[PDB]
Amino acid sequence: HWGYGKHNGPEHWHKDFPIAKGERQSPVDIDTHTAKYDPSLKPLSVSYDQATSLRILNNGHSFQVTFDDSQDKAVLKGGPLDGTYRLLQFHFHWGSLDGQGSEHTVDKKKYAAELHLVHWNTKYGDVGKAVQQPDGLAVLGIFLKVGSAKPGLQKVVDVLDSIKTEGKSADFTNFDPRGLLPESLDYWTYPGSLTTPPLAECVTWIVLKEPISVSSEQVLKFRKLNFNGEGEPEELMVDNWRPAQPLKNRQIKASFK
Ligand SMILES: COC(=O)[C@@H]1C[C@@H](OS(N)(=O)=O)CN1S(=O)(=O)[C@@H]1O[C@@H](CO)[C@@H](O)[C@@H](O)[C@H]1O
Ligand SMILES: [Zn+2]
Repeated sequence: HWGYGKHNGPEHWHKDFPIAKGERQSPVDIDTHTAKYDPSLKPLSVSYDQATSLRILNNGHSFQVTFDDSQDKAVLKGGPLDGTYRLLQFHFHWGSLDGQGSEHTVDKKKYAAELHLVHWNTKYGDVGKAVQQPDGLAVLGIFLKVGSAKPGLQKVVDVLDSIKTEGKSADFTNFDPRGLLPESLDYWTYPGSLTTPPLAECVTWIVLKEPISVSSEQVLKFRKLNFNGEGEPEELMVDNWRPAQPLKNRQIKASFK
């Protein structure tokens, strides 16, 4: 049903998913001057050395690279988190033009795209259970700006023509997500939600201050993907981002001064 078009997009989502108008929805604008430096925040622990990628998939609203989350291989911990979070998948949100595409914004600034590394809290056993918990998920968000290419992304971009339409998937093993991380792990963090339906309010957001640079040719290949399945009228998978939602009674904390 739901999508990013005029008739089924973000402004329509609340009808099937009333939590869309809830108290901790995502994404949000990160007002850098209002974010509070919290020296009690531990450093982020990103442990991806044993990551096992499995498949890459066009799911009708994004493309995602899925990982084996049946043991504590690639895990996120520390920072604002209590406990261990298993990497399940990563995916992107991007625009039709370089000046839009990100879901979070920084002082109202939009980036060309945003990378989401989705992790779930091992204390809840499976991701289905985790999405029902206020601290079930931790999503690492990384901004993409257009400039120099990101060499680590290229293996991803090169198989996108094999998953053009909704439903298509491919073997995608031995991909190293460390190749997608910026130098600094400085971050903002706040309690939020999934940014697609069901918009469940189960996410601790960890958004990195430092964007990665990707080339125009790389993001252009994102934009050749299709929302539609094969045999349906071609609608380009572009502008698959939800806009900033009301901050309401939340504080964004920064891990850095
Ligand atoms: C493309 O990713 C997904 O389909 C959803 C949305 C995306 O939310 S966001 N954009 O805030 O990172 C995350 N996942 S998800 O909710 O963790 C989605 O959840 C579970 C369903 O309950 C699992 O089947 C996972 O495969 C997971 O992808
Ligand atoms: Zn996302």
